Amino acid sequence: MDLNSKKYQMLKELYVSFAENEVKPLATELDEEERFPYETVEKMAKAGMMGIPYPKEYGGEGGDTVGYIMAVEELSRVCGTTGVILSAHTSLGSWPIYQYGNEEQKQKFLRPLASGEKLGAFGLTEPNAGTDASGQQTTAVLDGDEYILNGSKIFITNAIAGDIYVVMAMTDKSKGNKGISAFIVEKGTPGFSFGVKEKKMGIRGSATSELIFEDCRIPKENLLGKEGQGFKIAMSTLDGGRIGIAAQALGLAQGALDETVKYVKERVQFGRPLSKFQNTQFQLADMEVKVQAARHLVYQAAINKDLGKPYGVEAAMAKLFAAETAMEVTTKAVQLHGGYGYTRDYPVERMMRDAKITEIYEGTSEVQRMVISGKLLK
Amino acid sequence: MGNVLVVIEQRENVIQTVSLELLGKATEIAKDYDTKVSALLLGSKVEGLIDTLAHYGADEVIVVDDEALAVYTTEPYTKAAYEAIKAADPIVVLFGATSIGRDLAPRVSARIHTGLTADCTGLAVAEDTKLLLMTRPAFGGNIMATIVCKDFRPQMSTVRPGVMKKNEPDETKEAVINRFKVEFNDADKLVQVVQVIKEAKKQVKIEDAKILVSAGRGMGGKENLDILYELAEIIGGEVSGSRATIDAGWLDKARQVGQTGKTVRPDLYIACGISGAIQHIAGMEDAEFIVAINKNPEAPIFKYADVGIVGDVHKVLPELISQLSVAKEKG
Amino acid sequence: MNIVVCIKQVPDTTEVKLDPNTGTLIRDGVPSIINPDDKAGLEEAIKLKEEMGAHVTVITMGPPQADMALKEALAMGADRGILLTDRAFAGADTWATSSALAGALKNIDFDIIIAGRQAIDGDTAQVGPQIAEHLNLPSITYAEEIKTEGEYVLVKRQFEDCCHDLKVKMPCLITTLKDMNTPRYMKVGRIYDAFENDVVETWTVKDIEVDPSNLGLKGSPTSVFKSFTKSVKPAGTIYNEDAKTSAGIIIDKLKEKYII
Ligand SMILES: Cc1cc2nc3c(=O)[nH]c(=O)nc-3n(C[C@H](O)[C@H](O)[C@H](O)COP(=O)(O)OP(=O)(O)OC[C@H]3O[C@@H](n4cnc5c(N)ncnc54)[C@H](O)[C@@H]3O)c2cc1C
Ligand SMILES: Cc1cc2nc3c(=O)[nH]c(=O)nc-3n(C[C@H](O)[C@H](O)[C@H](O)COP(=O)(O)OP(=O)(O)OC[C@H]3O[C@@H](n4cnc5c(N)ncnc54)[C@H](O)[C@@H]3O)c2cc1C
Ligand SMILES: Cc1cc2nc3c(=O)[nH]c(=O)nc-3n(C[C@H](O)[C@H](O)[C@H](O)COP(=O)(O)OP(=O)(O)OC[C@H]3O[C@@H](n4cnc5c(N)ncnc54)[C@H](O)[C@@H]3O)c2cc1C
Ligand SMILES: CC(C)(COP(=O)(O)OP(=O)(O)OC[C@H]1O[C@@H](n2cnc3c(N)ncnc32)[C@H](O)[C@@H]1OP(=O)(O)O)[C@@H](O)C(=O)NCCC(=O)NCCSS
Ligand SMILES: [Ca+2]
Ligand SMILES: [Ca+2]
Repeated sequence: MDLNSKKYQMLKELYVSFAENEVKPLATELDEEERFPYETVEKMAKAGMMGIPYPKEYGGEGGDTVGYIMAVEELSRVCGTTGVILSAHTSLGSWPIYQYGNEEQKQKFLRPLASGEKLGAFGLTEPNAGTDASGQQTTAVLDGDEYILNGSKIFITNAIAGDIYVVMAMTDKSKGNKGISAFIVEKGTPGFSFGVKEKKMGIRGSATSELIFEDCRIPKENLLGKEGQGFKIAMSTLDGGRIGIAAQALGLAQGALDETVKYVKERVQFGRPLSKFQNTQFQLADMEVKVQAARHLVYQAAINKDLGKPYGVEAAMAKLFAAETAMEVTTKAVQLHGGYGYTRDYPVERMMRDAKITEIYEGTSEVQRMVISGKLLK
Repeated sequence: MGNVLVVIEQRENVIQTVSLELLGKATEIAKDYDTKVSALLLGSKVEGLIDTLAHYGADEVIVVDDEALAVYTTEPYTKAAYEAIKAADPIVVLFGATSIGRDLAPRVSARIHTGLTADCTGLAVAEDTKLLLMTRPAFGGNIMATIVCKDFRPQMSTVRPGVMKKNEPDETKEAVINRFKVEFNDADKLVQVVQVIKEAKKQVKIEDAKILVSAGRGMGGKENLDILYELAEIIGGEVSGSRATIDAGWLDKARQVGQTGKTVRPDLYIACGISGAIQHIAGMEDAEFIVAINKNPEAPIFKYADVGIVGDVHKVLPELISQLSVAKEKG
Repeated sequence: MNIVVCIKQVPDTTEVKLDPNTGTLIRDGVPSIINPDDKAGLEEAIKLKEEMGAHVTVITMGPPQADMALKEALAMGADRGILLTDRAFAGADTWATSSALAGALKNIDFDIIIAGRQAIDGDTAQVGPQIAEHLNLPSITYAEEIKTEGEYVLVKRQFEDCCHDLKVKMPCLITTLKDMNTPRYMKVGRIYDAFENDVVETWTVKDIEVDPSNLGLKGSPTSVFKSFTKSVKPAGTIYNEDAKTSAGIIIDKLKEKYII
């Protein structure tokens, strides 16, 4: 029910101390070395995270998505790449297996994930099939008591580091999106090979790369859901993840704001600190309102999912609005640091580069607009 | 009346200086009460430390020589002091607030069932009521409270080392030697000392450091920092520095202080040749005590220093070393 | 093997500053936390729970808010929590405090009792050994490592110059130090259930064994006569000579107490 309960307070207290002590002083080392944070994954796992909103019987912690989203928010507040490693793991990889996988499947794949012993990833986007998701070109065909997989997925978060991949492929092209099926694919199988980790603008710690399937043989027992269900499985999976990313934006926005408030008080120009000029205040005001506004939209989506009310539109309003809010606020943030903001000794610029992707992936802000307007026009 | 008793501390048969300071304050408290001053000496072969105590103001020297006191272990010391204090009946008992003092006193005052004030910094007996006003700093140091022990005797306190001032050693005065016998049996020797190992002072991070000697651009070279590390040794704190020095290759980033290094709030900060941009000042503005050396009296750092010295680094620093190295050579 | 840890919820007095433009100390914003020596002890106990199979119980004296301390401790790995609240304790000094806590321990099965060296708000570092005296147990302070072998505890005792390697037959009280270990984080889910189910025991005076004339101010030998706030730092002097200069430095240092 209520979100100012001491329970959640106590989670937030945990998250903040983990963030400041374990994540914050790695942030830019991962930006500059463009390196995956293996250490803060295993550290993260140990303190419970990596399975926050899954039943204990499957190796998760017994939490709710609100306490999970709280975690993504409080991580991206200090380091955006780390935020996505989690949100991608819990929302994109773990959840479809939790929701659509049977009992054998939830025991062999869902438990290693929820316990933090392994790392999860979701592969849907292809070079010729991005926002138009149904133009999948990777094929799955059933041969004996194995499936054979051929094709490529580009831009997949938590590629190389990840252990379990929830990939989508056409099993009947001649039915469109009623022809996609979803498969659980373990890193190590013959034929499953990786790309080169991409060079990107800001989320440089997150390992993003290509999945390559060359006559890749898979047990038929790895089909997640029914044949042809994959489209709907991926669609509903993204509804959840949009919440994670919206909170990622939120984290970023709130961290960038927290940093400027620190600075604008220390820095004196013209005899008085920067915080004493009407424009820096009014800008801070406009920023805090956008962040607060966004907070409400993010968690109302979460709340909806936990109560099992429908949540896909709610999640899209949170993705659109926090993504924009992240971008505006980080930008105003660097501005307010002045020259020093533009240097990489301070973190605000990295937050600004981090922010931009929150308008793009897990569905672009245009896709969100398509969603919101669609449930409005009938 | 009673007497004013100071519990002496010795480590491998040398008196700790805080003891002799405490005998200092002891002669004042005792003179304000019209009573004399007593010393509790505890150890194994502690003979001769006695004459020292006499010289530093002690009038009675209560002595407990036993090989159970050879090495400090809480209980033999507690039992001994209880017996000896209970026997003298002091108006006031002072321990030095050390790792021994702050371990031994609370246990003694409990067994007596009196009251104890810890880590004190000021003592004096009120004109009216003649109680010992014991003032100690609390609440992480942001508070100064004055506590009294209304009814129970002896009035007890652990006192901060370095705060009370000693007496002038008088080689003529001998004192009375009390030669107090104490038995020590099994229910007291319960803690057994397997090994006494002495290791070194354990380098610490600058964020945690107590004193910082901080290098600026002013020093002018990497080996020129040795003179700082030399001084850093004599005060115990570590060396930190401005981004200037780190950039120039003189120190690890781990020693950088300021908006993009480390924020440090130590008890002392010595700025050696730092101009003090806001990038640096907002790193250490909150230190308890800041001392700065610069050639430029228009340096902005002086705008923050509690003691702004204007001089050459390479001529102040060695003079500060010579003055202090004779300081702890003599005392 | 039974381990009882005495944690005290304190306001974090590192984060206290005095506002120069009001004079007093900054009132709010200071979070309440497990005093750190105490969190450290709690760490050493849960370490023992994981290695030897011990049973960690945790107790705190204070007002209802100190519940949060026990819940933090529980989610870190403790098994039991006791919050001890009573009007009776109002004004307690370290005698009337150690005796209160001692009287509870009369009713809590123990083999090791762990407390922190110093509570960062009263700053006396006196309750640990006074509790041990009341209960007539051997005590070890300034603890830098804790190991057990069978019926005995092995402890390293930290000193100014040396450090002792010690051995005691259980029972015993140990005061633990803020560094010495690095305290593990809570587990989610441990937080979720510590709040969703809530096994935390709240004891009143009825639940302890004490002479009530040993509780609270009326039971406290020492008492607070006057107490005043820290003086705001002064102006600061800027000086021009030489080698009289280092004397400039050292006589102001002697003033703030480092005469060595
Ligand atoms: C760092 C990173 C990590 C990623 N991780 C993953 C991952 O783990 N898993 C995964 O499945 N995918 C992942 N992706 C893919 C990402 O979700 C896609 O980039 C996103 O869906 C947009 O698709 P696209 O790049 O092909 O853009 P395109 O579809 O080429 O679209 C580009 C632009 O055209 C606009 N546009 C497209 N179609 C329309 C239309 N009909 N009407 C109006 N405007 C339109 C879009 O809104 C956008 O501005 C990742 C991408 C990046 C950059
Ligand atoms: C993005 C960014 C981040 C930064 N972050 C930090 C940071 O975290 N920390 C930091 O410290 N700086 C930082 N800076 C730099 C900061 O602004 C200054 O450059 C820094 O204060 C330079 O160090 P300094 O005072 O030692 O050197 P200078 O300012 O060059 O001052 C040297 C001083 O030494 C004096 N002097 C020289 N020789 C002698 C002598 N023999 N005897 C006495 N006095 C002498 C001179 O009068 C002068 O006052 C940052 C800058 C940027 C752009
Ligand atoms: C300004 C001020 C000055 C004071 N001066 C004195 C004085 O000189 N002498 C004196 O006897 N009293 C004094 N008191 C009273 C004293 O602070 C309280 O009695 C307090 O209960 C015990 O002191 P402490 O908080 O310093 O604890 P400490 O003795 O520092 O704590 C020792 C350990 O005991 C345990 N512990 C302590 N309190 C609790 C608790 N409430 N619940 C659970 N475990 C606990 C913890 O493990 C802690 O690490 C003073 C109080 C104030 C406000
Ligand atoms: C899904 C996809 C590929 C296109 O297919 P889709 O959006 O499902 O379109 P349809 O289902 O065919 O259209 C639905 C129709 O059913 C109609 N309908 C509903 N109920 C009806 C009823 N009882 N009787 C008659 N008609 C009805 C609707 O009116 C609607 O018609 P309109 O076009 O006039 O609105 C694309 O639109 C999309 O949204 N992709 C999102 C991908 C994403 O987020 N990718 C990021 C992954 S990266 S980590
Ligand atoms: Ca490296
Ligand atoms: Ca005894």
